[PDB]
Amino acid sequence: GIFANCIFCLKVKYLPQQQQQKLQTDIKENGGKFSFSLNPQCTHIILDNADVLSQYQLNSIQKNHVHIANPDFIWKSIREKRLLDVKNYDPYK
Repeated sequence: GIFANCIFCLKVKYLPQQQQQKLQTDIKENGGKFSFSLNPQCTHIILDNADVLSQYQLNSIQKNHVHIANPDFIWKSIREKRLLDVKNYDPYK
């Protein structure tokens, strides 16, 4: 699937539960994995609008080359059946 070899840290606790679950199944059904914790194996971190990252988390992200993206990155990649340009979905741009 389009998310093969992607490991997403999910920080989307302010989304409705149905959307959180749909994010998870969209990721799993398309070859990806997710965790709720940020670690060096994460390739991506998905961040809803209301969630924030500490300086520690930002330092880890930079160190491990983690891509910061909003939920639209997942939604739109699924909709277009193609992994999109994650750089177009960076809230911390």
